[PDB]
Amino acid sequence: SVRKAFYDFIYKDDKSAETYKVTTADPRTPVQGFRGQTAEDVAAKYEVTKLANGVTIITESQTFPSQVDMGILLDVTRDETNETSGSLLSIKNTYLKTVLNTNETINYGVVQQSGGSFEMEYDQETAYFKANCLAHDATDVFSMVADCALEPRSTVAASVGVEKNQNTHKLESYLKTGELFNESVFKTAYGLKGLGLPLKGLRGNVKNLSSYTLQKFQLENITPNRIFVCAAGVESHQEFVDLVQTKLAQIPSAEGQKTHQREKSEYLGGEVRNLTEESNVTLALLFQSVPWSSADIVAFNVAAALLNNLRLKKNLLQKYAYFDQAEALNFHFTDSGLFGLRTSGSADRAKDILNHSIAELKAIASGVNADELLTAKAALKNSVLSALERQTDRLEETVKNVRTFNKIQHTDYVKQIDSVTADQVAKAVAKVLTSNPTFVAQGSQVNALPTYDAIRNLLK
Amino acid sequence: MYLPTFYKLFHETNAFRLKRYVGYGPLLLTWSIWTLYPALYNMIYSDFIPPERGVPKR
Amino acid sequence: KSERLQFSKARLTDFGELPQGEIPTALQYDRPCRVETLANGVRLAVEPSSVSPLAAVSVVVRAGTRQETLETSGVAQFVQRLVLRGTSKRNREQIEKELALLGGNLKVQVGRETTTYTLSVLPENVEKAVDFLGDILQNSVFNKQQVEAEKEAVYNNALSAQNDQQGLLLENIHFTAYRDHYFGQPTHGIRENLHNITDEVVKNFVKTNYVGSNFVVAAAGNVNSQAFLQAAEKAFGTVAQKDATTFVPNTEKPYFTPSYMTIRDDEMHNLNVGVFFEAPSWTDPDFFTINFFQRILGEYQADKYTGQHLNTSDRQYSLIHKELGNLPDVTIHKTHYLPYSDTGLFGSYFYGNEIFGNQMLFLSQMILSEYASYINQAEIYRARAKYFNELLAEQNSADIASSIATQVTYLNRRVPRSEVAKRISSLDSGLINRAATRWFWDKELAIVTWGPSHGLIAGSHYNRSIKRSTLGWYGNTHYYIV
Amino acid sequence: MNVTGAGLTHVKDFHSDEMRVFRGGLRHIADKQGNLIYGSVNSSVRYYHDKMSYERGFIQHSRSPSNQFINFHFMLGGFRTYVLERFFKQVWYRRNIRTFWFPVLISYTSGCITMRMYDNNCYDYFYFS
Amino acid sequence: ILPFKYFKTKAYYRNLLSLRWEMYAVRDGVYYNHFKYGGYNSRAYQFRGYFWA
Ligand SMILES: CCCCCCCCCCCCCCCCCC(=O)OC[C@H](COP(=O)([O-])OCC(O)COP(=O)([O-])OC[C@@H](COC(=O)CCCCCCCCCCCCCCCCC)OC(=O)CCCCCCCCCCCCCCCCC)OC(=O)CCCCCCCCCCCCCCCCC
Ligand SMILES: CCCCCCCCCCCCCCCCCC(=O)OC[C@H](COP(=O)([O-])OCC(O)COP(=O)([O-])OC[C@@H](COC(=O)CCCCCCCCCCCCCCCCC)OC(=O)CCCCCCCCCCCCCCCCC)OC(=O)CCCCCCCCCCCCCCCCC
Ligand SMILES: CCCCCCCCCCCCCCCCCC(=O)OC[C@H](COP(=O)([O-])OCC[N+](C)(C)C)OC(=O)CCCCCCCCCCCCCCCCC
Ligand SMILES: CCCCCCCCCCCCCCCCCC(=O)OC[C@H](COP(=O)([O-])OCC[N+](C)(C)C)OC(=O)CCCCCCCCCCCCCCCCC
Repeated sequence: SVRKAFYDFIYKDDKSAETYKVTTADPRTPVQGFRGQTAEDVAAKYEVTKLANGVTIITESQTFPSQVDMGILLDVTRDETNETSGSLLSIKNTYLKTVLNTNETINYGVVQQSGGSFEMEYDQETAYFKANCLAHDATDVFSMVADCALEPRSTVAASVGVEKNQNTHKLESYLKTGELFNESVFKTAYGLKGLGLPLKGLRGNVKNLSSYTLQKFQLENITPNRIFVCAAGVESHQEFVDLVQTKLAQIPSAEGQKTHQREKSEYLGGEVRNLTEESNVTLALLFQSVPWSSADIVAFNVAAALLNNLRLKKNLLQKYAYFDQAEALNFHFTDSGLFGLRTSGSADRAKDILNHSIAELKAIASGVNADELLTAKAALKNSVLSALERQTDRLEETVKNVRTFNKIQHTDYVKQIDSVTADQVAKAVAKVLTSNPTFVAQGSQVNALPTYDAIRNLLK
Repeated sequence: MYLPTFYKLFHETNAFRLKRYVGYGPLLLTWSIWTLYPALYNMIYSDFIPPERGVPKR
Repeated sequence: KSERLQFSKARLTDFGELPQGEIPTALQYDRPCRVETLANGVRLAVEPSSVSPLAAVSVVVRAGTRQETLETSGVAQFVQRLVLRGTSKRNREQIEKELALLGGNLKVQVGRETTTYTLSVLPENVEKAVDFLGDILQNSVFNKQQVEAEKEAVYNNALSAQNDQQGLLLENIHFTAYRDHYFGQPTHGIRENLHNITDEVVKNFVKTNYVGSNFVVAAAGNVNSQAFLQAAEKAFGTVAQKDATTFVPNTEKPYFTPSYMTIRDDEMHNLNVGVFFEAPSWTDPDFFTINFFQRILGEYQADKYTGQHLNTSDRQYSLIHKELGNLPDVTIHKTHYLPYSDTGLFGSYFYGNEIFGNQMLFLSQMILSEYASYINQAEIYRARAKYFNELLAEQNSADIASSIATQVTYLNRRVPRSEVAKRISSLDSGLINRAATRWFWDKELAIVTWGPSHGLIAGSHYNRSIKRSTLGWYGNTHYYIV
Repeated sequence: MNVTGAGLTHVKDFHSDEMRVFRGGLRHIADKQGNLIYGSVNSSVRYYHDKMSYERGFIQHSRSPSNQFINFHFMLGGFRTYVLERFFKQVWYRRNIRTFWFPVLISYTSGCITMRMYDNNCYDYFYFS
Repeated sequence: ILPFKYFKTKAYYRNLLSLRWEMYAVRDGVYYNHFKYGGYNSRAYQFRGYFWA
C-alpha cells in the first residue's frame, strides 16, 4: 500500500504493522493470535498397482503432514555394452537437461524455487531419480522428474555430458578414490561385461557418448515393463496414480517385440597385480556371495556388520599400526553377489597385510561368539532403522524391494535380523570361501605376494 | 512456485540502482548552485524575472 | 485428509506462490510435545512419533567450555570421555557391554556453553536408554588413574582438530571475535594445559556445573510420553540442585571484538577464509529473521548447485551462487548462524584457491550488505521455501531430539513448526532490508584467513577496504578485480 | 581436502612460464615458450585470423609468378568478346545496371517532375502575364 | 586543516601498525617446496635472455 511504500522508501520500521509485530515477537512466547493444529502419526499403508502398459506405481500413505517425496526407478551399468559404456554417468552429470517440454534452466529454477531437492543416483542394474518438495509444488516437480527420467538425450545434453565425464575421470584419477579400485575389482571378477563394466564407464569410450549412442541405450533398455514410479506422503493413492497416468500413459507397451534381456552373469576367478610405486599397498580379496533371491543375504549383511563395526577394527587396526584401513565389501545382484575384504596398509609389509586379513575372514568361517553376534545385530539394526526413519531413503528402499522381491520387506527387517544365528553366518561364510578367489593388489611391492594357488591353499 | 523471468529481475535491479543514483542529483545540484551562484542569480533575474521597463529621469 | 486434492494449487495466489502471511498446509500441523519441570530444575521434554522405528534420547547440559578457566582449560573434554569410563554401579566393561547391546549410536558433542549426549535406540528399550544415561551423567566416578590414562587421547584430539578445516576456522573465528573473554578460547582446550587436569579439577567441574537446573532431557521418536516421563523422573530426579553460592567463571557478556587474523601457512594448496558479523542471541527479537538470512545465503559446493549444473550462473535466483559459479577454484561455501545466550555470530566460510583470496574475502560481506538496500522477491521466496522444506525434513529421531533439547534449554519452550513458519513467512522486502541494515550495513567484522597468504599479506590489516566492504556496492572494488 | 581441487572438482590449472626467467638452475626459459598457450590472442596476433576451416585429403598447387604471364588472359578473345561482352554486358550490366536501372530511373523521373513543378511555381511567382 | 590531516594520515598509520606477530615451529613432514619452486617477476621479460646466463 501507500504506507508500506513510504516506509520502504525510507528504511524505517513501521511499528504498528502487524507483520512487524509478528517478526519482532519475543522468541520465548508464541506470536499472539496464531496457534497451529495438533495431529497424531498414523500407520503407513503401501499400495501397488500396474497400468495398461508395464509401468508400475507404488504409494506410501501419509503418516504425518510432511513434504511429499516422489521417484522413478529404472532397472536399466550392467545394461551397457562396450559401444555405450558410461552412458549412465553422462545422464547423471546432466540429469536436469531436458528440451522437450521444459528447459534445463527452467527445471533447475523449479528445483531451486520449490525449496526441495532433486537427485539422480545409479548403481549396477538400477537407476533412481528421486525428488522431494511441498505438496502444492508436487505436480510441476513430477513433470520434471518424468521427463528428465524418460526423455531421450539431446545433442546439447550429450555434448555437456562428454565434458563432465572427462572431468569426472580426471578427478577420480587424481584423488585415487576407492571407486576406481572397485572398478578394477569388478573388471577382474566378471571380465568387462555385465557387472564387470566400470560404474563410471570406460575412459576410452567417453568420446563416443554422443546423443545417438545414449538414445540407442535408452531405446534398448528403458521399457515400460522396467519402470517403477513411487510416491511417499500422499494422502490418496488414486490421486498420484492419476498424476502419473497423465505423464507415463503415452509410453507404448513393449509386448510383442524382442526384448533386450539380461545375459546371465558368470563369475571368473581372476587376479590383478598392478605396480604403482605407491607408499601404501591396497589389497582386495572377494568371493561369490548369493543373489538377492537367496535368504542368506541378511546373514551376509550381519557378517559385514560383524567386521566393519566390531572385529575388523580390533583385530587389525588396533593391534597393528601399518594397517592404514580395512573394510568388508558386500554387494548383492539380481543373479550374483560379491563378499570379501579390502585392506590397505604399508607397502613394505604387504605380505603381512595379506595373511592376517585372510585369517580375519577365515575366523568368521570358524565361528561367531554370542556377544559379538548380538553386538553386530544391534549395530545393523541401528543403521538400517536410521536409514528407514528418513522418508526419502525409506521410499527408495521401498521401490527397490518392490522391483526385486515384488513385495515390501523393509517392514520386517528387524525380524529378519533377529532370526539370524551364528551357525548360519559361519556356514554361509565357509561356503563362500570355497569359491574361486578374486584378488587385486596395487602397491609398490605387489610383485612379491603369495601365488594364486598359495592364496587358495591358505584360504582352504 | 515463484519463477520470474530474468528480464524482470534485471529491470527491477536496474530500477533500484537508478533510484540509488538519483539521490546524488540533488547533491550535484547543490554543489553547482553554491558554485556558480552569480550565474544562477543572473539567470533567475534576467529570464524568469525580467527587469522593469522605465528608466530614471536623470 | 484435506479439503480437495492435496496437490491443489488454489492457495498460490501470489503468482504461483503463497501470500506473505500464509503457510503450507503441511506446516499447519504440529506433533504433540509435552515439557515438564522437576524440583531439581531438570526439564523433561517429549515429542512422541509412534510411526518412527527408533527412539532418541538427548541430554543437554548447559555446562561447557564457557565455565572453564585458563588453569582448568580442557576439563570439558575430560568429563566427556570420563563419563563413559565407569561409574559406581557399572564398570568400563559393564557400560561398554550395555552400550553395545542397545543402539551403539551415542553421539557426544561438547561446544562452548553446552554439552549434548544423544543416544539412539530401539523403541522397546527406551527406558534402558534413560536409566543408563541418567546414571552415567550422575554417578560417574572419576579416578585419578583413569584421568591420567586418557590424557594422551585428549591431547591428540586437540591436535587433530585441523583435520576438519571448517571446524578449526570456526574456532579461530570465535577466538578473534572475543579476545577479552574466555568464550574465545578453543573448545578442544589449551594444548599445554591438557596434561595438568587431575581428578580434583574434574570433580569440581562436574559438581559446580552438572546441577539440576542445567539438565534438559528430550525424547523423540516412538516413545510413550507417560512412560518416558516416569522413567526420567526416576532417573534424573536425584540430580543435585543448583547452589547459588558457588561461583561460575566467565558469566559476563562476551563483547564482540572486531579483528583480522592471518594464519599464514603456505604449502596448503587452498585457503580457508571466514568472515563473521555479530549476530543476535537466542532470546533476541531478530532470532528467526537471521535464520531466514542464513537460508537466503545458503551453502554451496563446486560439485553441486551452479558449480556443475547451469548454462550460466546468472540464470538462477541466487546471487551468492551467481557469484560463486563464475569462480572455478572457489570450492566450498557455507553460511553459519551460531546463536548463544548473550551474543551470536553470523557469517560465511569459504574454502578455495588462494588466487581468489580477495574474492572469498570480500564476497559474503558484499551480498549481505546489498540486502540492506535491495533484495529481490525471488530470493525471499527461495529462502522461504527452503525454510519450509527444512522444517518438514527434520524426520530423524536423534536430530529432532537434539533440537528440542537445545530449544528448551535456550528458550524454556519447544517452538512448533507452525509458529516458525508463521514467523518467517511474514518477512517482507522492507523488513528484510531494515533487519539487514540493523545487523549488516556498515558494521564491524571478524575475519580469519588460514592458508597461503602471499597475495593477501599486503592489506592483511583492518584498512579502509575492510571497513568499506560492509557497504553494498560501496567498497566492492576489490572483489571484482581478479 | 588438502588436494588442489579440494576433493570436489577438477580445476583446469596451468603455471604460465611468463614472469619467470629460469626453467631450471641458471638455464633460461625458451624465448617463445609463451606461444605454447593455445587459443589466446595475447600469445600471438595471428590468432585474430579466426576463420572456421577444417579439411582433410586436400592438396593445393600454386606456381611461382616467375613462370606465369605478366598479364594473363588479357584480350584472350577478340576485343569485342573480352571488353564489350565480358565487361560491358556481364560485369557492368549483369552486376550493376541490371540491379538499379529501375529504382534509379523511377527516382530520377519523380525528382525531375517535382523539380519542374517547383520551377513552374517559381516562374508564376516571378512573372505575371 | 593541519590537525585533521594529521589525524587522517599519521595517527591512522600508527594505528594500522599496532599489529601482534607470532612465529611457531612447524616440524611436520611437509617440505618447503613452494619456496624452492615459486615466485613471479613482473619484469622477467627484461631479464630473460639478457641476464645471468
Ligand atoms: C589513326 C591511325 C593510327 C595508327 C596507329 C595505331 C596504333 C595502335 C597501337 C595499339 C597498342 C595496343 C597495346 C596493347 C597493350 C597490351 C599490354 C599487355 O597485354 O601487357 C602484357 C604483356 C605481355 O606479357 P605477358 O602477359 O607475360 O605475356 C607473355 C608474352 O607472350 C611475352 O612476354 P615478354 O616478357 O616477352 O614481354 C615483352 C615486353 C616486356 O615484358 C617484360 O618482360 C616486362 C619488361 C618491363 C620493362 C620496363 C622498362 C624498364 C626501364 C624503365 C626506365 C628506367 C630508367 C632509369 C633511369 C636511371 C637514371 C639514373 O616488351 C617490352 O620490352 C616492352 C616494355 C616497354 C616498357 C616501356 C616503359 C616506359 C619506358 C620509358 C623509358 C624512359 C627513358 C628515360 C631516359 C632518361 C631521360 C632523362 O606484357 C607487357 O607488355 C609488359 C610491358 C608493358 C609496358 C607498358 C608501357 C606503357 C607505357 C605508357 C602507355 C603508352 C603510351 C604513352 C604515351 C606517352 C606520351 C607522352
Ligand atoms: C553534380 C556533380 C557530379 C556529382 C556526382 C555524384 C555521383 C553519385 C554516385 C552515386 C552512387 C555511388 C555508389 C557507391 C557505392 C554504394 C552502392 C553500391 O555499392 O551498391 C551495390 C551495387 C551492386 O554491387 P554488388 O551487388 O555488391 O556487386 C559487386 C559490384 O559488381 C562491384 O562493382 P564493380 O567494382 O564491378 O564496379 C565499380 C564501379 C566504380 O564506380 C564507382 O563507384 C566509382 C566512382 C568514382 C567517382 C566518385 C566520386 C565522383 C565525384 C564527382 C563530383 C565531385 C564534386 C566535388 C568536387 C570538389 C568540391 C567542389 O564501376 C561500376 O560498376 C560502374 C557502373 C555504372 C556506370 C554507368 C552505367 C549506367 C549508364 C546509364 C545511366 C546514366 C545515368 C542515369 C541517370 C538517371 C536516369 C536513368 O554496386 C553497384 O553496382 C554500384 C556501382 C557504383 C555506382 C555506379 C554509378 C551509379 C550512379 C547512379 C546515380 C543516380 C542518382 C539519381 C539521378 C541523378 C540525376 C542527375
Ligand atoms: C541526446 C544526448 C547525447 C549526448 C550524451 C549525453 C550524456 C549524458 C551523461 C550524463 C547523464 C547520465 C544520466 C544517467 C546515468 C545512469 C547511470 C547508470 O549506470 O544507470 C543506472 C542503472 C544501471 O546501474 P549500474 O550500476 O549497473 O550502472 C552501470 C551501467 N553500465 C553497465 C551501462 C555502465 O541503469 C538504469 O536503470 C538507468 C539508466 C539511465 C540511462 C539510460 C539511457 C538510455 C535511455 C534514456 C535516454 C534515451 C535517449 C538517448 C539519446 C538518443 C538520441 C536519438
Ligand atoms: C525549490 C527548491 C525545493 C527544495 C526542497 C528540498 C526539501 C528536501 C527535503 C528532504 C527530506 C528528507 C528526505 C530523505 C529521503 C531518503 C530516501 C532514502 O532512503 O534514500 C536511499 C536511497 C538509496 O539508498 P542507498 O542504497 O544509498 O542506501 C540505503 C541505506 N541503507 C542500506 C542503510 C538503508 O536514495 C534515494 O532514495 C534517492 C532518491 C530519492 C530522492 C531523489 C530526489 C531528486 C530531486 C532532483 C532535484 C530536483 C530539483 C528541482 C527541479 C525543478 C525543475 C523545474
